[PDB]
Amino acid sequence: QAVVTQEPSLTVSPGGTVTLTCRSSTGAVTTSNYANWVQQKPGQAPRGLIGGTNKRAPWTPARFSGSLLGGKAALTITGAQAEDEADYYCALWYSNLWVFGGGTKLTVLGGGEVQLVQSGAEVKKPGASVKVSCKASGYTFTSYGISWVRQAPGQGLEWMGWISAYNGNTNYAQKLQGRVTMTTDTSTSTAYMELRSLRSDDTAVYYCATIDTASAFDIWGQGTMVTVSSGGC
Amino acid sequence: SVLTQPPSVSAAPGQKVTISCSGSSSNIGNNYVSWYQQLPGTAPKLLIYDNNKRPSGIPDRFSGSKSGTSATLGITGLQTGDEADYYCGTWDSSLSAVVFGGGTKLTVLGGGEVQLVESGGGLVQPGGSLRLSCAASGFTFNTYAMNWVRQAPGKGLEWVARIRSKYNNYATYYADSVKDRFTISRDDSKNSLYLQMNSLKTEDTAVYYCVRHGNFGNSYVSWFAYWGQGTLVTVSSGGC
Repeated sequence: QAVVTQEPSLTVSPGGTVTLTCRSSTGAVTTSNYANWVQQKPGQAPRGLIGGTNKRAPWTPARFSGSLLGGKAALTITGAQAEDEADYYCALWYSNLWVFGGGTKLTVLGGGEVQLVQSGAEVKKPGASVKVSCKASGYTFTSYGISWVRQAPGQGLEWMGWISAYNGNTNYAQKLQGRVTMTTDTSTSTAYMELRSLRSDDTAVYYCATIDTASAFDIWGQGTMVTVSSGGC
Repeated sequence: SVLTQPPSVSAAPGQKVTISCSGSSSNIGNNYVSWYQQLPGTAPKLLIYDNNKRPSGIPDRFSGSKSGTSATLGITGLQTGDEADYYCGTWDSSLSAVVFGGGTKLTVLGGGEVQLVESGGGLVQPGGSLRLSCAASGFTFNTYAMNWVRQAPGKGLEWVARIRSKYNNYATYYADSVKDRFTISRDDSKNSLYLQMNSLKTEDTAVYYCVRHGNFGNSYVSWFAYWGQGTLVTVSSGGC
Protein backbone atom coordinates (compact mmCIF):
# COMPACT_ATOMS: atom_id res chain seq x y z
CA GLN A 1 0.00 0.00 0.00
CA ALA A 2 1.33 3.50 -0.93
CA VAL A 3 1.94 6.04 1.89
CA VAL A 4 1.52 9.82 1.35
CA THR A 5 3.49 12.00 3.79
CA GLN A 6 3.12 15.70 4.73
CA GLU A 7 4.73 18.06 7.32
CA PRO A 8 2.59 17.57 10.49
CA SER A 9 2.49 21.34 11.26
CA LEU A 10 3.81 24.69 9.93
CA THR A 11 3.49 28.29 11.08
CA VAL A 12 3.42 31.43 8.86
CA SER A 13 3.12 35.16 9.69
CA PRO A 14 0.40 37.16 7.85
CA GLY A 15 1.81 38.38 4.50
CA GLY A 16 4.39 35.58 4.40
CA THR A 17 5.02 32.81 1.87
CA VAL A 18 4.59 29.19 2.99
CA THR A 19 5.24 26.06 0.93
CA LEU A 20 3.51 22.78 1.93
CA THR A 21 4.79 19.56 0.41
CA CYS A 22 3.37 16.14 -0.27
CA ARG A 23 5.67 13.11 -0.70
CA SER A 24 4.82 9.68 -2.29
CA SER A 25 6.44 6.46 -0.83
CA THR A 26 6.63 4.98 -4.43
CA GLY A 27 8.99 7.65 -5.83
CA ALA A 28 8.65 11.11 -7.41
CA VAL A 29 5.13 12.61 -7.46
CA THR A 30 4.15 12.96 -11.14
CA THR A 31 1.29 14.69 -13.04
CA SER A 32 -0.23 11.15 -13.28
CA ASN A 33 -0.84 11.31 -9.45
CA TYR A 34 -3.20 14.32 -10.22
CA ALA A 35 -2.31 15.84 -6.82
CA ASN A 36 -5.33 17.33 -4.96
CA TRP A 37 -5.25 19.68 -1.96
CA VAL A 38 -8.19 19.84 0.42
CA GLN A 39 -8.56 22.61 3.01
CA GLN A 40 -10.21 22.17 6.45
CA LYS A 41 -10.57 25.39 8.44
CA PRO A 42 -10.92 25.15 12.28
CA GLY A 43 -14.26 23.53 13.21
CA GLN A 44 -15.36 23.29 9.53
CA ALA A 45 -16.07 20.58 6.98
CA PRO A 46 -13.23 20.15 4.40
CA ARG A 47 -13.39 21.70 0.90
CA GLY A 48 -11.42 20.92 -2.25
CA LEU A 49 -8.92 23.66 -3.16
CA ILE A 50 -6.59 22.28 -5.87
CA GLY A 51 -6.96 19.35 -8.24
CA GLY A 52 -4.83 17.84 -11.01
CA THR A 53 -1.61 19.30 -9.46
CA ASN A 54 -2.37 22.99 -10.24
CA LYS A 55 -6.10 23.48 -11.09
CA ARG A 56 -7.95 25.86 -8.75
CA ALA A 57 -11.46 25.29 -7.42
CA PRO A 58 -13.78 28.27 -8.35
CA TRP A 59 -13.59 29.57 -4.72
CA THR A 60 -9.75 29.16 -4.40
CA PRO A 61 -7.97 32.56 -3.96
CA ALA A 62 -5.25 33.49 -6.53
CA ARG A 63 -2.67 33.50 -3.66
CA PHE A 64 -2.83 29.62 -3.57
CA SER A 65 -0.95 27.68 -6.27
CA GLY A 66 -0.28 23.98 -6.77
CA SER A 67 2.85 22.57 -8.48
CA LEU A 68 5.51 19.82 -8.50
CA LEU A 69 8.91 20.60 -6.92
CA GLY A 70 11.78 18.16 -6.41
CA GLY A 71 9.74 14.98 -6.68
CA LYS A 72 6.91 16.19 -4.36
CA ALA A 73 3.54 17.97 -4.81
CA ALA A 74 3.65 21.50 -3.39
CA LEU A 75 0.97 23.97 -2.23
CA THR A 76 2.22 27.57 -2.04
CA ILE A 77 0.41 30.34 -0.16
CA THR A 78 1.85 33.75 -1.20
CA GLY A 79 0.83 36.48 1.27
CA ALA A 80 -0.84 34.31 3.94
CA GLN A 81 -3.96 35.71 5.62
CA ALA A 82 -5.54 34.73 9.00
CA GLU A 83 -8.38 33.12 6.79
CA ASP A 84 -5.73 30.56 5.52
CA GLU A 85 -5.28 28.92 8.95
CA ALA A 86 -6.42 25.29 8.34
CA ASP A 87 -5.48 21.65 8.07
CA TYR A 88 -4.35 21.00 4.47
CA TYR A 89 -4.70 17.46 3.10
CA CYS A 90 -3.09 16.27 -0.03
CA ALA A 91 -4.37 13.24 -2.02
CA LEU A 92 -2.52 11.34 -4.75
CA TRP A 93 -4.03 9.04 -7.36
CA TYR A 94 -2.43 5.56 -7.51
CA SER A 95 -4.02 3.76 -10.52
CA ASN A 96 -7.54 3.07 -9.09
CA LEU A 97 -7.41 4.84 -5.66
CA TRP A 98 -6.84 8.20 -3.89
CA VAL A 99 -4.44 7.97 -0.94
CA PHE A 100 -4.46 10.97 1.44
CA GLY A 101 -1.52 12.27 3.45
CA GLY A 102 -1.83 12.91 7.22
CA GLY A 103 -2.44 16.63 6.64
CA THR A 104 -0.42 19.78 7.46
CA LYS A 105 -1.83 21.93 10.27
CA LEU A 106 -1.08 25.48 9.19
CA THR A 107 -1.15 28.15 11.88
CA VAL A 108 -1.25 31.81 10.80
CA LEU A 109 0.40 33.87 13.62
CA GLY A 110 -2.03 36.32 15.30
CA GLY A 111 -5.98 30.95 18.32
CA GLY A 112 -3.75 28.49 16.40
CA GLU A 113 -4.61 25.42 14.26
CA VAL A 114 -5.52 22.32 16.41
CA GLN A 115 -7.71 19.17 16.39
CA LEU A 116 -9.08 17.96 19.82
CA VAL A 117 -9.33 14.20 20.40
CA GLN A 118 -11.36 12.92 23.33
CA SER A 119 -11.26 9.47 24.97
CA GLY A 120 -13.90 6.80 24.28
CA ALA A 121 -17.43 6.25 25.60
CA GLU A 122 -17.90 5.15 29.25
CA VAL A 123 -20.48 3.07 31.15
CA LYS A 124 -20.56 3.77 34.93
CA LYS A 125 -22.55 2.75 38.01
CA PRO A 126 -23.97 5.41 40.42
CA GLY A 127 -21.30 6.53 42.89
CA ALA A 128 -18.39 5.90 40.50
CA SER A 129 -15.96 8.46 39.05
CA VAL A 130 -15.12 9.12 35.36
CA LYS A 131 -11.94 10.71 33.90
CA VAL A 132 -12.26 12.14 30.34
CA SER A 133 -9.16 13.05 28.30
CA CYS A 134 -8.80 15.72 25.58
CA LYS A 135 -5.60 15.71 23.53
CA ALA A 136 -4.65 18.69 21.34
CA SER A 137 -2.53 18.16 18.17
CA GLY A 138 -1.14 21.12 16.21
CA TYR A 139 -0.12 24.58 17.50
CA THR A 140 1.62 24.91 20.98
CA PHE A 141 -0.72 23.55 23.73
CA THR A 142 0.19 26.18 26.42
CA SER A 143 -1.26 28.95 24.18
CA TYR A 144 -4.74 27.42 24.96
CA GLY A 145 -7.57 27.69 27.48
CA ILE A 146 -9.77 24.54 27.64
CA SER A 147 -13.51 24.57 28.58
CA TRP A 148 -15.81 21.59 29.34
CA VAL A 149 -19.47 21.58 28.22
CA ARG A 150 -21.97 18.75 28.66
CA GLN A 151 -25.29 17.84 27.06
CA ALA A 152 -27.77 15.28 28.39
CA PRO A 153 -29.75 13.33 25.69
CA GLY A 154 -32.23 15.64 23.94
CA GLN A 155 -31.27 18.56 26.23
CA GLY A 156 -29.35 21.86 26.06
CA LEU A 157 -25.66 22.76 26.52
CA GLU A 158 -24.30 23.14 30.07
CA TRP A 159 -20.97 24.78 30.97
CA MET A 160 -18.93 22.78 33.50
CA GLY A 161 -15.93 25.05 33.84
CA TRP A 162 -12.54 25.79 32.30
CA ILE A 163 -8.73 25.81 32.82
CA SER A 164 -5.60 27.62 31.44
CA ALA A 165 -3.04 25.27 29.74
CA TYR A 166 -0.39 27.99 30.50
CA ASN A 167 -0.73 28.18 34.35
CA GLY A 168 -3.36 25.54 35.35
CA ASN A 169 -5.87 27.90 37.02
CA THR A 170 -9.56 26.75 37.01
CA ASN A 171 -13.17 28.02 37.39
CA TYR A 172 -15.96 25.51 37.91
CA ALA A 173 -19.71 25.77 37.50
CA GLN A 174 -21.38 26.26 40.97
CA LYS A 175 -23.52 23.04 40.63
CA LEU A 176 -20.33 20.88 40.20
CA GLN A 177 -17.89 22.61 42.64
CA GLY A 178 -16.34 19.88 44.84
CA ARG A 179 -17.29 17.00 42.38
CA VAL A 180 -15.31 18.13 39.30
CA THR A 181 -11.55 18.46 38.71
CA MET A 182 -9.91 19.86 35.59
CA THR A 183 -6.17 19.35 34.93
CA THR A 184 -3.70 19.55 32.01
CA ASP A 185 -0.47 17.74 31.12
CA THR A 186 2.00 19.98 29.20
CA SER A 187 4.25 17.05 28.17
CA THR A 188 1.32 15.28 26.42
CA SER A 189 -0.80 18.37 25.35
CA THR A 190 -3.75 16.71 27.19
CA ALA A 191 -6.51 18.30 29.30
CA TYR A 192 -8.44 16.12 31.81
CA MET A 193 -11.90 16.31 33.35
CA GLU A 194 -12.82 14.11 36.31
CA LEU A 195 -16.38 13.96 37.58
CA ARG A 196 -16.97 12.07 40.86
CA SER A 197 -20.08 10.73 42.73
CA LEU A 198 -21.83 9.94 39.42
CA ARG A 199 -25.62 9.82 39.43
CA SER A 200 -28.27 9.07 36.68
CA ASP A 201 -28.51 12.73 35.57
CA ASP A 202 -24.78 12.79 34.72
CA THR A 203 -25.66 10.71 31.57
CA ALA A 204 -24.52 13.09 28.81
CA VAL A 205 -22.07 13.79 26.02
CA TYR A 206 -19.04 15.63 27.51
CA TYR A 207 -17.19 18.06 25.19
CA CYS A 208 -13.95 19.93 25.60
CA ALA A 209 -13.30 23.08 23.58
CA THR A 210 -10.71 25.77 23.19
CA ILE A 211 -11.45 29.27 24.50
CA ASP A 212 -11.37 32.54 22.63
CA THR A 213 -9.94 35.92 23.42
CA ALA A 214 -13.67 36.48 23.66
CA SER A 215 -14.79 33.47 25.75
CA ALA A 216 -16.33 31.73 22.73
CA PHE A 217 -15.36 28.15 21.92
CA ASP A 218 -13.96 27.83 18.40
CA ILE A 219 -12.52 24.28 18.36
CA TRP A 220 -14.43 21.35 19.89
CA GLY A 221 -13.59 17.74 20.65
CA GLN A 222 -15.83 15.02 19.12
CA GLY A 223 -17.48 14.49 22.52
CA THR A 224 -17.44 11.55 24.98
CA MET A 225 -20.65 9.80 25.96
CA VAL A 226 -20.89 8.91 29.68
CA THR A 227 -23.76 6.60 30.61
CA VAL A 228 -24.59 6.29 34.33
CA SER A 229 -26.83 3.28 35.01
CA SER A 230 -27.81 0.98 37.93
CA GLY A 231 -26.80 -2.10 35.87
CA GLY A 232 -23.49 -0.69 34.60
CA CYS A 233 -21.56 -3.08 32.27
CA SER B 1 -32.01 28.04 31.45
CA VAL B 2 -30.46 31.50 32.21
CA LEU B 3 -30.90 32.79 28.61
CA THR B 4 -34.32 32.58 26.94
CA GLN B 5 -34.83 31.52 23.34
CA PRO B 6 -37.86 30.05 21.52
CA PRO B 7 -37.76 26.20 21.40
CA SER B 8 -38.30 26.02 17.60
CA VAL B 9 -38.94 27.93 14.35
CA SER B 10 -39.58 26.95 10.71
CA ALA B 11 -38.61 28.80 7.51
CA ALA B 12 -38.35 28.21 3.75
CA PRO B 13 -35.17 27.90 1.61
CA GLY B 14 -34.03 31.30 0.27
CA GLN B 15 -35.90 33.14 3.04
CA LYS B 16 -34.58 34.94 6.13
CA VAL B 17 -34.93 33.57 9.68
CA THR B 18 -34.19 35.33 12.99
CA ILE B 19 -33.49 33.70 16.38
CA SER B 20 -33.63 35.88 19.48
CA CYS B 21 -32.15 35.41 22.88
CA SER B 22 -33.33 37.23 26.01
CA GLY B 23 -31.13 37.82 29.07
CA SER B 24 -30.43 40.46 31.74
CA SER B 25 -27.91 43.21 32.59
CA SER B 26 -25.49 40.73 34.28
CA ASN B 27 -25.24 38.57 31.12
CA ILE B 28 -26.28 39.80 27.56
CA GLY B 29 -26.62 43.42 28.79
CA ASN B 30 -22.90 43.73 29.68
CA ASN B 31 -21.13 40.81 27.94
CA TYR B 32 -20.16 39.65 24.40
CA VAL B 33 -22.59 37.12 22.88
CA SER B 34 -21.70 33.97 20.89
CA TRP B 35 -23.88 31.73 18.70
CA TYR B 36 -23.45 28.02 18.04
CA GLN B 37 -24.93 25.73 15.42
CA GLN B 38 -25.44 22.07 16.27
CA LEU B 39 -26.39 19.22 13.90
CA PRO B 40 -27.75 15.90 15.48
CA GLY B 41 -25.16 13.78 17.40
CA THR B 42 -22.32 16.21 16.47
CA ALA B 43 -20.41 18.96 18.34
CA PRO B 44 -21.53 22.64 18.45
CA LYS B 45 -19.90 24.87 15.87
CA LEU B 46 -19.09 28.54 16.53
CA LEU B 47 -21.02 30.84 14.13
CA ILE B 48 -20.72 34.24 15.80
CA TYR B 49 -18.38 35.65 18.45
CA ASP B 50 -18.20 39.22 19.92
CA ASN B 51 -21.94 39.73 19.12
CA ASN B 52 -21.46 39.99 15.31
CA LYS B 53 -18.08 38.56 14.13
CA ARG B 54 -17.87 35.45 11.93
CA PRO B 55 -14.95 32.96 12.25
CA SER B 56 -13.42 32.25 8.79
CA GLY B 57 -15.46 29.67 6.86
CA ILE B 58 -18.82 30.81 8.31
CA PRO B 59 -20.93 32.12 5.37
CA ASP B 60 -21.82 35.85 5.23
CA ARG B 61 -25.52 34.87 5.42
CA PHE B 62 -25.08 34.28 9.19
CA SER B 63 -25.15 37.53 11.18
CA GLY B 64 -25.46 38.64 14.78
CA SER B 65 -26.69 41.71 16.67
CA LYS B 66 -27.21 42.74 20.28
CA SER B 67 -29.50 45.44 21.68
CA GLY B 68 -29.71 45.93 25.47
CA THR B 69 -30.48 42.62 27.24
CA SER B 70 -31.38 40.75 23.97
CA ALA B 71 -29.32 39.23 21.13
CA THR B 72 -30.36 38.06 17.63
CA LEU B 73 -28.99 35.56 15.14
CA GLY B 74 -29.93 36.28 11.52
CA ILE B 75 -29.82 33.69 8.69
CA THR B 76 -30.51 35.14 5.17
CA GLY B 77 -30.84 33.02 2.01
CA LEU B 78 -31.64 29.84 4.00
CA GLN B 79 -30.16 26.58 2.78
CA THR B 80 -31.32 22.97 3.49
CA GLY B 81 -28.05 22.44 5.51
CA ASP B 82 -29.02 25.23 7.98
CA GLU B 83 -31.57 22.86 9.63
CA ALA B 84 -29.97 22.60 13.12
CA ASP B 85 -30.26 23.58 16.79
CA TYR B 86 -28.93 27.12 17.53
CA TYR B 87 -27.61 28.22 20.94
CA CYS B 88 -26.69 31.65 22.25
CA GLY B 89 -23.98 31.80 24.88
CA THR B 90 -22.47 34.54 27.06
CA TRP B 91 -20.60 35.27 30.29
CA ASP B 92 -22.77 36.00 33.32
CA SER B 93 -21.07 38.54 35.67
CA SER B 94 -23.48 37.89 38.63
CA LEU B 95 -22.77 34.10 38.41
CA SER B 96 -19.08 34.35 37.26
CA ALA B 97 -20.00 31.61 34.71
CA VAL B 98 -20.69 30.85 31.00
CA VAL B 99 -24.47 30.58 30.39
CA PHE B 100 -26.41 29.19 27.39
CA GLY B 101 -29.91 29.57 26.01
CA GLY B 102 -32.03 26.42 25.72
CA GLY B 103 -31.54 26.28 21.94
CA THR B 104 -33.83 27.00 19.00
CA LYS B 105 -34.35 24.04 16.66
CA LEU B 106 -34.64 25.48 13.16
CA THR B 107 -36.64 23.38 10.62
CA VAL B 108 -35.88 24.25 6.97
CA LEU B 109 -39.00 23.49 4.90
CA GLY B 110 -32.99 21.22 -7.01
CA GLY B 111 -32.85 24.93 -6.08
CA GLY B 112 -30.35 26.93 -3.96
CA GLU B 113 -26.64 26.23 -3.34
CA VAL B 114 -25.09 22.72 -3.63
CA GLN B 115 -26.12 21.08 -0.31
CA LEU B 116 -25.20 17.64 1.12
CA VAL B 117 -27.16 17.02 4.31
CA GLU B 118 -26.08 14.07 6.47
CA SER B 119 -27.88 12.01 9.11
CA GLY B 120 -27.86 8.52 10.75
CA GLY B 121 -24.65 8.77 12.82
CA GLY B 122 -24.48 7.66 16.43
CA LEU B 123 -23.02 5.54 19.20
CA VAL B 124 -23.03 1.71 18.74
CA GLN B 125 -21.24 -1.27 20.26
CA PRO B 126 -18.58 -3.24 18.30
CA GLY B 127 -20.45 -5.68 16.02
CA GLY B 128 -23.31 -3.20 15.68
CA SER B 129 -24.73 -1.56 12.57
CA LEU B 130 -25.80 1.90 11.30
CA ARG B 131 -27.17 3.43 8.12
CA LEU B 132 -25.96 6.88 7.05
CA SER B 133 -27.98 9.10 4.70
CA CYS B 134 -27.00 12.11 2.58
CA ALA B 135 -29.85 14.24 1.21
CA ALA B 136 -28.65 16.24 -1.80
CA SER B 137 -30.07 19.49 -3.25
CA GLY B 138 -29.01 22.34 -5.54
CA PHE B 139 -27.95 20.11 -8.48
CA THR B 140 -29.16 17.27 -10.71
CA PHE B 141 -28.36 14.38 -8.27
CA ASN B 142 -28.86 11.56 -10.79
CA THR B 143 -26.00 12.79 -13.10
CA TYR B 144 -23.34 12.65 -10.29
CA ALA B 145 -21.14 9.94 -8.88
CA MET B 146 -20.90 10.29 -5.01
CA ASN B 147 -18.21 9.28 -2.48
CA TRP B 148 -18.10 8.66 1.28
CA VAL B 149 -14.88 9.88 2.98
CA ARG B 150 -14.20 9.46 6.73
CA GLN B 151 -12.05 11.25 9.29
CA ALA B 152 -11.27 9.52 12.60
CA PRO B 153 -10.98 12.03 15.57
CA GLY B 154 -7.70 13.96 15.38
CA LYS B 155 -6.76 12.07 12.19
CA GLY B 156 -6.62 12.46 8.39
CA LEU B 157 -9.00 11.71 5.51
CA GLU B 158 -9.67 8.18 4.25
CA TRP B 159 -11.77 7.35 1.14
CA VAL B 160 -14.50 4.77 1.99
CA ALA B 161 -16.67 4.05 -1.05
CA ARG B 162 -17.84 5.34 -4.44
CA ILE B 163 -21.09 4.96 -6.39
CA ARG B 164 -21.31 6.18 -10.00
CA SER B 165 -24.44 7.65 -11.57
CA LYS B 166 -27.09 5.68 -13.60
CA TYR B 167 -25.03 6.63 -16.73
CA ASN B 168 -22.15 4.50 -15.46
CA ASN B 169 -24.34 1.52 -14.38
CA TYR B 170 -24.33 2.62 -10.63
CA ALA B 171 -20.82 1.05 -10.40
CA THR B 172 -19.63 0.70 -6.75
CA TYR B 173 -16.07 0.73 -5.32
CA TYR B 174 -14.87 0.13 -1.74
CA ALA B 175 -11.74 0.70 0.32
CA ASP B 176 -10.17 -2.62 1.47
CA SER B 177 -10.77 -1.59 5.15
CA VAL B 178 -14.60 -1.69 4.61
CA LYS B 179 -14.93 -4.40 1.90
CA ASP B 180 -17.77 -6.90 2.68
CA ARG B 181 -19.01 -4.88 5.71
CA PHE B 182 -20.25 -1.63 4.12
CA THR B 183 -22.62 -1.04 1.19
CA ILE B 184 -22.93 2.26 -0.68
CA SER B 185 -26.27 2.85 -2.46
CA ARG B 186 -28.52 5.62 -3.81
CA ASP B 187 -32.19 6.40 -4.31
CA ASP B 188 -32.28 9.01 -7.13
CA SER B 189 -36.06 9.56 -6.73
CA LYS B 190 -35.28 10.71 -3.11
CA ASN B 191 -32.03 12.60 -4.10
CA SER B 192 -30.32 10.43 -1.46
CA LEU B 193 -27.03 8.61 -0.94
CA TYR B 194 -26.67 5.85 1.71
CA LEU B 195 -23.92 4.04 3.59
CA GLN B 196 -24.99 0.76 5.27
CA MET B 197 -22.34 -0.02 7.89
CA ASN B 198 -22.48 -3.57 9.32
CA SER B 199 -20.10 -5.47 11.63
CA LEU B 200 -18.76 -2.20 13.10
CA LYS B 201 -15.35 -2.07 14.77
CA THR B 202 -13.88 0.52 17.21
CA GLU B 203 -11.52 1.59 14.36
CA ASP B 204 -14.60 2.66 12.24
CA THR B 205 -15.06 5.56 14.75
CA ALA B 206 -14.97 8.75 12.60
CA VAL B 207 -16.82 11.70 11.14
CA TYR B 208 -18.28 10.44 7.79
CA TYR B 209 -18.63 12.85 4.87
CA CYS B 210 -20.53 12.51 1.65
CA VAL B 211 -18.63 14.24 -1.19
CA ARG B 212 -19.66 15.45 -4.67
CA HIS B 213 -17.31 16.16 -7.62
CA GLY B 214 -16.81 19.63 -9.16
CA ASN B 215 -15.17 21.33 -12.14
CA PHE B 216 -11.74 22.84 -11.23
CA GLY B 217 -11.56 25.08 -14.27
CA ASN B 218 -12.49 23.58 -17.65
CA SER B 219 -9.84 20.80 -17.80
CA TYR B 220 -10.10 18.96 -14.43
CA VAL B 221 -12.85 17.38 -12.28
CA SER B 222 -11.98 16.96 -8.56
CA TRP B 223 -13.83 14.20 -6.65
CA PHE B 224 -13.31 16.38 -3.51
CA ALA B 225 -15.09 19.66 -4.42
CA TYR B 226 -18.23 19.72 -2.19
CA TRP B 227 -18.53 18.05 1.20
CA GLY B 228 -21.46 17.57 3.59
CA GLN B 229 -21.18 18.78 7.23
CA GLY B 230 -20.27 15.28 8.46
CA THR B 231 -21.98 12.81 10.81
CA LEU B 232 -20.16 11.22 13.79
CA VAL B 233 -20.09 7.44 14.13
CA THR B 234 -18.70 6.18 17.47
CA VAL B 235 -18.11 2.48 17.94
CA SER B 236 -17.32 1.71 21.58
CA SER B 237 -17.81 -1.01 24.24
CA GLY B 238 -18.01 1.84 26.85
CA GLY B 239 -15.10 0.25 28.73
CA CYS B 240 -17.26 -2.90 29.25
